[PDB]
Amino acid sequence: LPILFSALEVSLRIKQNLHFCEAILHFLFTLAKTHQGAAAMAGAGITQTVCLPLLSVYQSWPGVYRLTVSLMERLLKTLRYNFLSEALDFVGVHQERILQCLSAVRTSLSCLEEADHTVGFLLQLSNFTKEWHFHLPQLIKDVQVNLCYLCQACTSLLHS
Amino acid sequence: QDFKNCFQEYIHNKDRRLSPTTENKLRLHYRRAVRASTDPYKRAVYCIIGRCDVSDNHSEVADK
Repeated sequence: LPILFSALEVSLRIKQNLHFCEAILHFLFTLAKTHQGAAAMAGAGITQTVCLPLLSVYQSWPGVYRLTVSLMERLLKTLRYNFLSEALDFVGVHQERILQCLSAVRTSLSCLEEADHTVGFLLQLSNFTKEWHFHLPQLIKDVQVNLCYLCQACTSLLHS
Repeated sequence: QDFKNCFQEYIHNKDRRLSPTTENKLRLHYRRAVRASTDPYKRAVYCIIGRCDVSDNHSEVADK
């Protein structure tokens, strides 16, 4: 994992080896099903590595981002308490992109999958709504608002 | 005013270290809280020390 994350950091920095990034991300997500696995994954500072460069991708690629979000959600589901801190950190970083994914569902299959992943991450985080509103008070509130909006959007798109 | 040793490093003391995370925590908090702050002095100073927010001319605090 040390050399791996060093590589991934380099890669996202230069924005290369997309297939490599995605495959490694999938391998990580598969390892993350395990308690000890995700435990070491955090112990690797997977956040400390990925969170910073991941801005570059938005500043396959969206597939890699989605897989990363999936790994984050699964990691929360695996070790909520000790990982909520880093989860909130990354979210505060990836907040704008999560909002964009939740909003794109109006205007596309890729928008759909991105919204689904952002929503799954938000769900995994919801189990700690206390600390969520505690640290990021604007976040949880704007989240509930837009979530009502998007549930309505889904209902309207589906009914007709 | 371990934050004191950190600042003594920042201003005067060179203070190289072993496997330390430096300027990572500054920029993160800065973008987390400082960037939105109304205090042009505080924001500009954080920008200077943390060497981020490149486009921030902070002109409200610098006019010449």
